[PDB]
Amino acid sequence: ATRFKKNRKKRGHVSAGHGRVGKHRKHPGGRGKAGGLHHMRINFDKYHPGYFGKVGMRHLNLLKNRTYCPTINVDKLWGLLPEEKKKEFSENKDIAPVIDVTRKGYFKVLGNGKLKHNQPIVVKARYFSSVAEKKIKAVGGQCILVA
Amino acid sequence: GRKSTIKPATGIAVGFNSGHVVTKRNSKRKELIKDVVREITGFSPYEKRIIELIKIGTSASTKRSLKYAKKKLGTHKRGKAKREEIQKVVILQRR
Amino acid sequence: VAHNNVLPNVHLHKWWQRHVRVNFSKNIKKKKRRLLREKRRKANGGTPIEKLHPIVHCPTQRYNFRTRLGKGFTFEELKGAGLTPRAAQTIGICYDKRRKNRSEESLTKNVERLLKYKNSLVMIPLKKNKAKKGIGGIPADADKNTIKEFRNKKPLLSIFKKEKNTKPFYETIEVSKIDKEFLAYKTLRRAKLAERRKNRRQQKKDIKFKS
Amino acid sequence: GAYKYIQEIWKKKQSDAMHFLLRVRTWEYRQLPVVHRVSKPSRPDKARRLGYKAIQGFVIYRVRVRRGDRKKRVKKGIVHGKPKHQGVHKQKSTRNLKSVAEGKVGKSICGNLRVLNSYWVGQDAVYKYYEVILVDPNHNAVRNNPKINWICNPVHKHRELRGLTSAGKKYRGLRVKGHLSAKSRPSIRANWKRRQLIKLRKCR
Amino acid sequence: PTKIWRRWGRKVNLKEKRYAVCSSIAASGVTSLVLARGHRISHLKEVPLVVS
RNA sequence: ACGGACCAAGGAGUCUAGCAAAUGUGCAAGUGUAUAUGAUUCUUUAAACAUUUUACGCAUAAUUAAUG
RNA sequence: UUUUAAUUUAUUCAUUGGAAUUUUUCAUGUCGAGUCGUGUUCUUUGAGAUUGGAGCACUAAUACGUGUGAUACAUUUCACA
RNA sequence: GAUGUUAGGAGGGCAAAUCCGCCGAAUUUAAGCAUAUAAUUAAGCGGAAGAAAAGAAAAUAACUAUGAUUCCUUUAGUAACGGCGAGUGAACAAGGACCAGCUCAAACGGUUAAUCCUUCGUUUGGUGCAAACCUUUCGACGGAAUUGUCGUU
Repeated sequence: ATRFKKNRKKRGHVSAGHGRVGKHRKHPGGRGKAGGLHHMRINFDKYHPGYFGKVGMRHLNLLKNRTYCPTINVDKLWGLLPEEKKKEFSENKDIAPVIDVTRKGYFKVLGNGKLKHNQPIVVKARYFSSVAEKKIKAVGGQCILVA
Repeated sequence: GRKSTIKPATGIAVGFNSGHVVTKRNSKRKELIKDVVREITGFSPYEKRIIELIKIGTSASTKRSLKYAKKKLGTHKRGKAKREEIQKVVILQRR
Repeated sequence: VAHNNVLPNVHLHKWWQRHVRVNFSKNIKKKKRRLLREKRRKANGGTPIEKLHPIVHCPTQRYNFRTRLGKGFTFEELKGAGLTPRAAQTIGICYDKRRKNRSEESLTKNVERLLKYKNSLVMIPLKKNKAKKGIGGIPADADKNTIKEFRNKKPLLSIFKKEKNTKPFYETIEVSKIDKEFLAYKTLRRAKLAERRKNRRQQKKDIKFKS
Repeated sequence: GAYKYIQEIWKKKQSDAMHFLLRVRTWEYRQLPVVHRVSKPSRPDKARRLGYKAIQGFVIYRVRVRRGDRKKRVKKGIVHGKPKHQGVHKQKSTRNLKSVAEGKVGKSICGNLRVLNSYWVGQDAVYKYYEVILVDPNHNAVRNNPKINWICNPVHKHRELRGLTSAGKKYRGLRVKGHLSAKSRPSIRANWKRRQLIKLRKCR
Repeated sequence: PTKIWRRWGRKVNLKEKRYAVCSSIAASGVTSLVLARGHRISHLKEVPLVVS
């Protein structure tokens, strides 16, 4: 789309929109992130506050596979399984769904949200938040620890 | 963390012996060559030095022998092994 | 730099035009590979060009639950199928000497997959109506009639693919059998707290058993 | 079983017998020319433990190599350049002296033969000595051998100059696998090219 | 200088491509659009004509 | 004050990477089918078409040097 | 024209050697040395009380060993080669 | 050891886009500049193939574990390196292409080198018009080899 470019509409305007006094020189402020702490310091401090310096210790080789764990919050367990099965677990008070969250692909169960009152539900996960446990037990369910 | 060879893993994801709960499952020539080669070669000069340091037979002497073997051989375990085997030969020749 | 932008990060400070390359030939290469493997399976005369691979569990905690095709069956599972590695590598069985069967489940499941492949095999005689009983666990050669009637049948390639796992992430239990006394968070915290000292105990157990 | 005893004796190098033997042999090698053919391997056990065999086309050459590092090739110690590059004395060559030794004989002196390996033999203050095993790829005794004849086909010309001998594999970082090498594996330059080469797809 | 690494092709969303194909079929299904496209179909009995 | 003797033709904000904003479009707690495979597609076609009911990116949760 | 699949047919007599697995006993064998390694110097690396290489000095153990497990140590488990 | 216009052979040079070793800058960036960057690049020297090189774990992981090498997608502009400035920057797992494993040394074989080469002969059949070519195992001779060839694993 080179015919939509703004330069085309400055075709006979001498300065090409880049100014008559200041001109368009090449790197008049330095290259890349050159002037940080010196003459681009205001830009750096105004838009990237904590840029300079270092904090914390070093993790030499990380291996993110070790600590990878996705989280599902407590208000999505009932939405994990289909609607007619929600209905069928709802009207019947003698059965509860057992959801292996790990199989859907989450490792930890977090506690944000609201479970349905007096609706037991059993959840299997590798990790649980304490509030997630409290809510699951409060609705009459149980948290099963799995690996 | 450490596992256990028996007593299968608990289904817990964190801690000792964790994980899924699958069901686990489980001299006549060398020393002869050593003797002949020892008879024809002997001991290297630093071996002799360590031997005499051991023969001195004091706590300071054996500490010095460990230091000297460690310096001569590099690393600590190599020096410790050398001093220990030299002690063995010193006893075996002292009998 | 100016205005509110992410700080530039471009790693183009070297001579990059020399290293730029663009894959104008992706689909051409796809067609060529497909033609080559089609010609291979046409040349080898009805014998499938795929080789049987075991199914193994992916490493690390991230891919613990998933299985995939591994490289080669092990000696133990080949023996359980009654098949020496030397003879198995001549009937499209992959074998590697590095894997070890750390669990009875893996052993049994790979053995039964091997047996399924074995009984699905129909051997072609080495010498044109000189059928023999085989060797090293290789099945006995089929006869002329069964070869004739089976060569025109569609060759199943399902056993070559990684097996699809059932999806029972939904279960139903009676409300009566829910353990209301369990404390998963407490058990997690306690296990993490106690891990160090139980490593101690196992260390000492190993020391004691060493003698 | 004689080779085992020879190996264990040569494992000492500081015993009286071995010290005297090395001293006299290195004295002989000092007077002998820089690179010269020898009738038989001076260390039969080590030679045969390397690729050496006792059939017709196999040859052993003894070669001296000067010790120390070679100093920078700049005319006097001038170096017109940044201070990071002014150094001329402590420049350590990437090729080892063993590789240099096998090159000294395989480059042009015996260009018909192919370098197989080389071993130790002796040292002194100013020279390191080596013996290089060479194979004639035009002798039928090696051509017809089902083994060893892999060296006959022309993809193994001047292995010592391509860094394909054991010394070359050592100084190329190919003697260590895993995370301790990582980059060297397909060759260092090839790996660098792969790592920093950018791939663009036609349809983005 | 023109370089071979220009963005020659484009990536089109599969859903958008399917939407476009469906819409093209629908448009082919009405007489006025087929007529306005340029075809001389004044003697066709119906625009979504189908033959045995 | 500098350039311009004259005429013709050529002659200069582009290409790629990466980010954002804006707007249009599709789908939406999902979205993109990557590499690759299949398939009576093989002038065009190096494009189009497709993907046996947890690949990967981004998003869906933040915070802390960090055990978490 | 090239090759390369399926298809067609092989039958009698003979001894010569070899191979795989399975029964019953021995003996736990071998396993790459101026090499590994360590120190130091230079270089190289994302590799950081040193990633690899090289020079010099020192210079090993023998499978119960020795090498990795990305922070230098000592005592020691474990895993993997 | 020498020496041989002894017999039979090999190397040398050209060519380089891809490939393998060595050697090796500075321009440039840091708005100066010296570490850093440019770059393990350009230039220089040497060496191969239709591919080369790598390659059959002294590997990774820490899991329910994987299993030679290479390459693609990704991990990831991440862990990390850095006047911690400018800048630089991997690996494991995962999805795919392809898929192949092996032999020396060492062990064992001495009522017997059971090995190998050179030269000179013999036939076993075949496609060629021819020129030539493919198969062939019985030797004999001269040597090499026990300072170790071959067989077994």
